[PDB]
Amino acid sequence: VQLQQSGAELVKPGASVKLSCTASGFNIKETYIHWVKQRPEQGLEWIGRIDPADVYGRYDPKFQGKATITADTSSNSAYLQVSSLTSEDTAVYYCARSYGSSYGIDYWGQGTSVTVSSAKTTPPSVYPLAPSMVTLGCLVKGYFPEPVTVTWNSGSLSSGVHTFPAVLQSDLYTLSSSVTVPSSTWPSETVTCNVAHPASSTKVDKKIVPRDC
Amino acid sequence: EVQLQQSGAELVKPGASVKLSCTASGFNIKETYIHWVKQRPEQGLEWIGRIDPADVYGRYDPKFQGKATITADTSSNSAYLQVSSLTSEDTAVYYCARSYGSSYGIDYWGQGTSVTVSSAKTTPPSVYPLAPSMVTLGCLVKGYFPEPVTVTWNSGSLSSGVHTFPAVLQSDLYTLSSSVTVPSSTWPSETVTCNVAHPASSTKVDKKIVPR
Amino acid sequence: GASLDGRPGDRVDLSCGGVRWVWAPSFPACKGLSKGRRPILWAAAAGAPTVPPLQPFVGRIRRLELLLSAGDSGTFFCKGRHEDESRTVLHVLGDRTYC
Amino acid sequence: PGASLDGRPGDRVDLSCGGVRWVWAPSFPACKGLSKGRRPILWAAAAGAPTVPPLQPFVGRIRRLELLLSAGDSGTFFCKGRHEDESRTVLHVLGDRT
Amino acid sequence: DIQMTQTTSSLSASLGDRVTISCRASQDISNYLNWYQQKPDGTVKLLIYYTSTLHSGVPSRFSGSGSGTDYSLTISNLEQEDVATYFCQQGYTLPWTFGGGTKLEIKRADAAPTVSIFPPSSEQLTSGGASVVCFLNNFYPKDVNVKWKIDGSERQSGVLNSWTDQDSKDSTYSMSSTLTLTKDEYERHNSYTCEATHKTSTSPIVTSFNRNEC
Amino acid sequence: DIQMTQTTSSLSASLGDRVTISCRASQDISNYLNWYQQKPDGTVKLLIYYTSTLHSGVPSRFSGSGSGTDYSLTISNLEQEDVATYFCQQGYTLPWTFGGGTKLEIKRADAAPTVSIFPPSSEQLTSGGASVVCFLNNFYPKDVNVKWKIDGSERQSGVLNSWTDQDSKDSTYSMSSTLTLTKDEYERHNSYTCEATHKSPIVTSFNRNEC
Ligand SMILES: *[C@@H]1O[C@H](CO[C@]2(C(=O)O)C[C@H](O)[C@@H](NC(C)=O)[C@H]([C@H](O)[C@H](O)CO)O2)[C@H](O)[C@H](O[C@@H]2O[C@H](CO)[C@H](O)[C@H](O)[C@H]2O)[C@H]1NC(C)=O
Ligand SMILES: *[C@@H]1O[C@H](CO[C@]2(C(=O)O)C[C@H](O)[C@@H](NC(C)=O)[C@H]([C@H](O)[C@H](O)CO)O2)[C@H](O)[C@H](O[C@@H]2O[C@H](CO)[C@H](O)[C@H](O)[C@H]2O)[C@H]1NC(C)=O
Repeated sequence: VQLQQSGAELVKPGASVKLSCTASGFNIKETYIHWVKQRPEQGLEWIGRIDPADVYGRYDPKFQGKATITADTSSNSAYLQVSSLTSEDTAVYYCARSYGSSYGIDYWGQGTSVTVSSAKTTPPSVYPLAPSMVTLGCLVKGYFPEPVTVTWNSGSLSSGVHTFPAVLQSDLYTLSSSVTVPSSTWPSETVTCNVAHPASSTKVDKKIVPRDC
Repeated sequence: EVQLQQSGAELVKPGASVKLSCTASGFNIKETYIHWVKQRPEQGLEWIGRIDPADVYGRYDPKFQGKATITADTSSNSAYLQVSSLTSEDTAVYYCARSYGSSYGIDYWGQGTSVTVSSAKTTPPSVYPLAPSMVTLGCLVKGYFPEPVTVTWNSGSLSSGVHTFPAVLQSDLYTLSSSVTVPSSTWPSETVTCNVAHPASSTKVDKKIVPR
Repeated sequence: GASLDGRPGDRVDLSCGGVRWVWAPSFPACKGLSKGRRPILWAAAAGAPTVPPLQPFVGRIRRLELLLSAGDSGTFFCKGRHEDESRTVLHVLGDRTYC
Repeated sequence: PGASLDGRPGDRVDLSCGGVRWVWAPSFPACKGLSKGRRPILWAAAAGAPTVPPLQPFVGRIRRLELLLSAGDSGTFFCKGRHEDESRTVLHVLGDRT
Repeated sequence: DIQMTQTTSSLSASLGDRVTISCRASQDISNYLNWYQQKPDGTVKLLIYYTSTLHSGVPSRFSGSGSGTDYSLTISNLEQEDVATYFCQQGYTLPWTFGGGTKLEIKRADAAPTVSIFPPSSEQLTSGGASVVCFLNNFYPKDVNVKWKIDGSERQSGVLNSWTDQDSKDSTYSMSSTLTLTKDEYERHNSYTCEATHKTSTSPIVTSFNRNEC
Repeated sequence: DIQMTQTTSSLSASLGDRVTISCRASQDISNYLNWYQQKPDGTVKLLIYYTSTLHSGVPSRFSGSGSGTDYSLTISNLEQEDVATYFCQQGYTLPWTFGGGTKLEIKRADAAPTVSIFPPSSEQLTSGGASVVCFLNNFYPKDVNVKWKIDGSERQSGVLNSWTDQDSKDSTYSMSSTLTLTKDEYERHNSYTCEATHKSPIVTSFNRNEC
């Protein structure tokens, strides 16, 4: 009884994007589908709702005409059609289910990230960072758009991981990660910073080696 | 015993107001609607208005524009028609009648109450005898006010042959003559008396028609 | 218009000249009721009163039979389509004003 | 201001009026509906034996009342004062069509 | 205010014939139309309530008809007690309205009048006035021109007539004409005639009176 | 529309205490307000719906109290897992409005940072660029004013910092600072170092040493 949100979209400014939300287990005909916009490091904004039987969903007047939610009962899925995109639209778009006024938005989808930028897709350039306990780093510079899945020693090194959030200078992204392992395990054991950019279909793996010359 | 007791005829000065009466015999007025009707001399009937005696407010025709106000008294088992600001257009006979509703009509009708609207004064009649095998002979009734005059012959016993002609108004005085046709063997043999009664002036004149 | 006056225990057949309507009277009384026009009969597939009033039948515009009783005094409307009304005045002999 | 609601059949929601002798009177979307406009259902209860709403005998109470929803109950609900004043609560029941 | 019109205001009919009183309404009366019979100076009776329905004790001869706007009253095998006026009356709406009426006259054979002239009594003459009376009795039809030639000379001044309604006995009208004069005028001229112009016979009916005093 | 206001936009609290989130409405919303939880980069959970009533599978420590126009969510027992932003929302009238929100931070003992400085990798140096990274792995509270010197000189230009959220594992904060320079600029200057001041200052070093 889950809500299947579509993969994150990178859209050029002014253009239109149609996002997807598929119902698992339950029948959409049995609830109202609601959509929510979440600006980066900001509050949620209710886009509008829809009774899947109607197929003429109600929207917030601040969004009226700009966003058009249309559901397909046959495929048991809803769609958010957003047009005339701006940088003010670069946000995460949640698709939720609701039983009514007196029940609220109960099941919330994972969220689809919409990046509104005239900038092009660029894979990252991973840079290893070698130096009691021992702290070690990994720098991921110059990638577009977000996100990047960063793991340590094929995710087997869960304890001691610290993944910092991405920083945009000018349509360029940069994030670094730090792992704290005992001075006994390094340089004895292999330590690989596993970086994954789904957007560019890359999965780069840079082994942290003790620096020399 | 279903009887509707109408009040005696009234002579009223123009501009004044008259309150006519109607009393219920046997039946309780609470059980019917009371309706009043106007009848202009030698003319059609005009529905004035009705009343549910259980209520104060009677409903009337717009022609009787606030002049006529029917008000019934349940306690005395009697209804009343009060008609204000009188005119010569009001000199008529006023009927009181009981009705059980739209699908029944006015079933029992009152005798009527005559209202005469005139600035004229009450005047007793001046009876004049009119003498000339069958013979005709009559009697004149000149200048009486107001109507009616009960004219009978030889103390009402001589019913067969009677002809009472209706009253003629002339400079606010009435004139009616009546004629009897008796066999030439009965006259001048028998006594013939033209009996006149004026209820209005409380007179009852009797003039023996004598050969001239 | 139509203006009627009857007695309790009588019966009066009343109709319209309608355009599938709704009979909707207001009564100058309050025998458990309140001020305002209360619809008493509506068309459907076979018109019936159901639970507020229980003395009117239907001859089967539309014609009804009504048993007067005490307090049915009021204006009976025959509201059709787009304010296509057909009012009938009704007055029963009597004033029940005792609490 | 205004109150706009959405529910589903078998649910029950409270309706009221801040602007208070009154009368509740709603109109429901005509398609697959016998009547085509605003229709009265309740009038303020007098000091006798009063109850019963005509087109929906499932509204319990003062005219600050609860409504159990089912087929066709989607429409705007008006609570009316003595003169002009009306408090409207819009309502939408899930899956309202043929 | 809904109006009621009777197509005719007077209807002459032979005994035992079939007659109808028609009534046209301004609105649909929906059978709420009643009939009334007001006898001459007699009481006014409710004949037939709610169109075809008859009032208790009303004879079968009376029949009520009509629907919608035009309703009728019908009387079969006519009687000599049916000489009265009949009124239509609506009750559909509250300004209850009556029709104008239709006086029902009974037809009969042409009767010549019994013309009788009377001199002014020596009673009236003391009161400074004089009156000549001419009684024309038991005649048919209704119209008869009276003529008062004082000493042959045409007198159109101060002549006042009076007719009685259809009698129950032999159903004949009677008329009375009064020529009122001042004591002196009547005492001035001798001959006083009274001529009836009725269509029973080839000639007019002439009666006379010549005053005798010297 | 019915603008929703949450008196405070951040609330710090120690474990085993009771806290309250207040929400005032633009008009009486006849108890048609629900409460939401959004975990850091986690899903959004409906906590309370229609004011008081708990949502299925939501713990009892969560209490939804509410007047006609003034609504207040209360977390009675403080758990580390409760580090998340909470939102109120009205369903009374159709443009449903989501409030500003209140981030719930955890109060704990003041920890000193694990300051580690990293020199630019010989990989990045081929790309005609250089980047110095200084970390502060485990500390508390949130604010830490970093200042780093290269041979003593103050460098404020081209400095970009990044902070992680408070983990629901050890209840600590972490910060990353990146000093990006052109290959030539980093080759001209030697002995780069990062210092940190948190409520003696913690000073770290990375001299241009041969290897
Ligand atoms: C009230 O009206 C009913 C008609 O109600 C019905 C119908 O058959 O038309 C009854 C159904 O239960 C109802 N269904 C529901 C659940 O609402 C249907 C209706 O068609 C649907 O709403 C829509 O399709 O409505 C009766 O006319 C009834 O009058 C009584 O009928 C009797 C028949 O044998 C008998 O003649 C009684 O004398 C008569 O009063 C009326 N209710 C009452 C209590 O009078
Ligand atoms: C409509 O009626 C109710 C009463 O309903 C009941 C009852 O007494 O609870 C419902 C029962 O199912 C029903 N049947 C049986 C077998 O008990 C009975 C039935 O009518 C009697 O048995 C017959 O004697 O009736 C209320 O009167 C209600 O009035 C409202 O009550 C409120 C209470 O908080 C408040 O006082 C309101 O002012 C008042 O109007 C009435 N409903 C409405 C909306 O008017």
